[PDB]
Amino acid sequence: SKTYQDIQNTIKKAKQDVIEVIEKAHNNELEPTPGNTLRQTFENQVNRI
Amino acid sequence: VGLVKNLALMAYISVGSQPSPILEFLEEWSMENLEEISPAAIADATKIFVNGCWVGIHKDPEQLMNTLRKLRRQMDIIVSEVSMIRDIREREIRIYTDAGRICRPLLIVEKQKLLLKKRHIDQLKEREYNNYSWQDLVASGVVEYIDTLEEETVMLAMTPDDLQEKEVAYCSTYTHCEI
Amino acid sequence: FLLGQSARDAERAKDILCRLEHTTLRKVTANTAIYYDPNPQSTVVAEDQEWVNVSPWLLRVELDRKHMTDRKLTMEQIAEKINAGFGDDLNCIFNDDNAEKLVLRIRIMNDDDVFLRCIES
Amino acid sequence: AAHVIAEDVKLLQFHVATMVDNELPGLPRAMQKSGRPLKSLKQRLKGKEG
Amino acid sequence: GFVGIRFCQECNNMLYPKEDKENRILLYACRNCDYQQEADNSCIYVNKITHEVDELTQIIADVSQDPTLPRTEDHPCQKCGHKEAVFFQSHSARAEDAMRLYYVCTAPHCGHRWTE
Amino acid sequence: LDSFDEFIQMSVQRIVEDAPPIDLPPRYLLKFEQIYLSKPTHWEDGAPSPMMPNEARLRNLTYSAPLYVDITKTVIKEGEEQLQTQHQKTFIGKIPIMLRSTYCL
Amino acid sequence: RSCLENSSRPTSTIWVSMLARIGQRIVATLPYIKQEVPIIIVFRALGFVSDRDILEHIIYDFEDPEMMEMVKPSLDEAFVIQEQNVALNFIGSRGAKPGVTKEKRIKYAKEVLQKEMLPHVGVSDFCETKKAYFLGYMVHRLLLAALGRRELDDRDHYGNKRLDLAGPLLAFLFRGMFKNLLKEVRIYAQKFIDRGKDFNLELAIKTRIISDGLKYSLATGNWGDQKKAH
Amino acid sequence: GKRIPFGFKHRTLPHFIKDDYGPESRGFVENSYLAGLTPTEFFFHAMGGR
Ligand SMILES: [Zn+2]
Ligand SMILES: [Zn+2]
Repeated sequence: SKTYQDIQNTIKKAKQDVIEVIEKAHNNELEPTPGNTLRQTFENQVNRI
Repeated sequence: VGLVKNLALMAYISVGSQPSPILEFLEEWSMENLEEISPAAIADATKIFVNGCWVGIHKDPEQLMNTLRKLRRQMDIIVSEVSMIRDIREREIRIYTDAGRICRPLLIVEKQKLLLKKRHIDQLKEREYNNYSWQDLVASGVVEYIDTLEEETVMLAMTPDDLQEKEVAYCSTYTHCEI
Repeated sequence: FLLGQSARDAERAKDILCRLEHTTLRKVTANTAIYYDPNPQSTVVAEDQEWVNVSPWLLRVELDRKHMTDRKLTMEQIAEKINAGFGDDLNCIFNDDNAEKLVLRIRIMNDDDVFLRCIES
Repeated sequence: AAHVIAEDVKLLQFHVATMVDNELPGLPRAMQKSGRPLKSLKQRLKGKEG
Repeated sequence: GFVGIRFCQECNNMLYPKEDKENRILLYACRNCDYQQEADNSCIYVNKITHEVDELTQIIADVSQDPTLPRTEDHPCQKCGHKEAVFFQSHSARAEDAMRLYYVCTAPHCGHRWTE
Repeated sequence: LDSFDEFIQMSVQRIVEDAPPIDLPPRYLLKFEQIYLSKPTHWEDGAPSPMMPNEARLRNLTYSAPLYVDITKTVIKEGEEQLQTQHQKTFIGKIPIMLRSTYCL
Repeated sequence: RSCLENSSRPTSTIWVSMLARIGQRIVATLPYIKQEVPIIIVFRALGFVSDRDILEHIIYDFEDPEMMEMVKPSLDEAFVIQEQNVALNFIGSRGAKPGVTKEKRIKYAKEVLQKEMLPHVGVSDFCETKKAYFLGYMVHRLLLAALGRRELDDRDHYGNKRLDLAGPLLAFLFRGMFKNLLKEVRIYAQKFIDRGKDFNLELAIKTRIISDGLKYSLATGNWGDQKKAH
Repeated sequence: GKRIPFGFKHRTLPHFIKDDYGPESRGFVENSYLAGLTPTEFFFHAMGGR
């Protein structure tokens, strides 16, 4: 029940991190990684988060 | 594995009906028939497709989809199995009446409310004591048989309260709700 | 595996990468517009370049820049491969590497209409 | 009849060859008049379970 | 730019480009007919290797009545000034590398679309 | 059950009302129409009696029902003399019935 | 896969494909034709001699030159066929049984363009103006998938699948079993009018065609006849 | 190897909205087996487990 709180906070920070990656890509600021398209650098940042 | 499957509990496989009262209705709305059309008038007009047959052109597809849907929700010309799909992005209305299309019933949601109100629950609790049944819920225009090619343009809520309440918005344009 | 000093710096390893990957014209080209400009000084277009260099049909080919640099190519080598691949049956009239648009011009010289399409594919 | 002999041997060939190979490419398989093709000598030892 | 098919006037067939080898001009003659009409584009075939497409040309305005398509109120229209707008990504195959959004005004008789 | 009932009620009267009339020397017409079906019966040294599915299951019978159609023969020839010697209810075959359908006992 | 409604004719599939690569030629793989025929030949066989008129069936907006230059390559291809009649001779020259006279070949290529390809749009005497629209729609939808303006269809989507329950499963049998007994009452009218006697049908109706074909396929599970059960 | 794919048109189920790349809309199950899985992620967990 403290662990539950620690987990819910980690998960909410993560859902929040992927929202900003989505904003960045929606406004064209997610610059592609050199070796990948845009939809692959996006999906990589998301799967990393 | 994966090739042999099973129906879900409330799946209904549609048994098939004749497309002739639809063809006859659509004719006497404002359709325009395919053989008396100038090929220059298909550009800005949605193409109507009954059972795979491109029979017609229509200049206003927000009145057909709302009339066709009112007319299934009463069980009168369109039987309840028929499915009208409106693709917005390409201008196409497809109507299927044929058989073998698997479908399932969904509650209907008008603005953000359901149509299933406490009357129906009470009348339905007193079934088998008189004679109120599922066919009155379908005929009264409360549930609907939506199927898989038409399910791609519903905006479906999973539980009714909790997805049709008021927060930061997820969609606020739900059109169906799951039982 | 890179050999000498190329193995350390990413800059001198990058031109190896350019000297090995397959670049055709399609990767650097942007727009191919054949034209029947009869009088080569007439140039149905705004280009004052031919008028310094001097068949009635051409291939104005406008190249790309961020694709031409990321492989580091100049128009001299494209112009040279462009006549070495087809010999002296053609006469490319390249732009300069100061202008903003990267235009080539081909002309045949020596069923004639489709031929610039046949060699541009 | 010096013309029917040709058909007689064509059908003899079909029978003697589908005795030792029932699967031919582009040739009617010899079936039994129950409707099932035969098990030639090549099939008795062809694949798994030969 | 482009070239269109320009059709014959007699047989309504497709006119080919043909260079006039005497007066030094570009014509369009037919195959079935003997119809020569005089060109004006002096451009025959064009080819976009970049395949540069603008999506705002493909957006129909009828998308705004799509129940299944997200709605914002933070980008207002520019012609009318409505608050509601739908938005979607290119929604196209051959999307090169872009997750760019497109907006449509959710107000009838407007259908103004824009990109930010 | 709905699929079978729709086969029995429409699709059989559709398969048989659209098969073309056969002819063949003078030649005839021989037209099929209007099919009917009965309930599963057994001896239809015996007497026709309804088979109950459990009796059909225990004697290894086949719970089926027999089909009848009404065929009008028109054989027509010289002298313009045709007769529609129509054969009512002509046996066609036996059609097996799905249990607890609209046509099961 | 075009099909009408449980007709004694089965399903019959067109293919309006486009070649890989001049480049970009559209062909058509009609049924009962062994080779493939470029499409403008079909639109002329259906009877549209002009070139603008084929194109108004294919391209609804003549204002985007994007789709115009995609069908030029196939529009140049068949400039050698211009009237309807040489057009039928092109398709009619390809059948499974190509007719030895020309007129046999045009009677073929007129019969396959009215009953074999695209029946669901109609198999009547005059339906070419709506088989033309539905063909031009198939070409148009191919050109949208090639211009990349529309996503390709997924074979796994359940909207693209129908289930055959115990109804159509059996009406597929009862058509073949009802054609076999009209082949039996045929031979039995035959062996009997040729004696010049008169023929009776009570003995011509072989009852063991239905009663046993059904009972056979429902017993083994093989959905066919017993003579072709493998 | 990818996230749950867009099986309907531009969305993974009909509950979500077109073009939703978020974590819940593409398969990220965020419950545990002790709390149980939400209905959509029961389905995505089954697509994965297949
Ligand atoms: Zn002409
Ligand atoms: Zn607006």
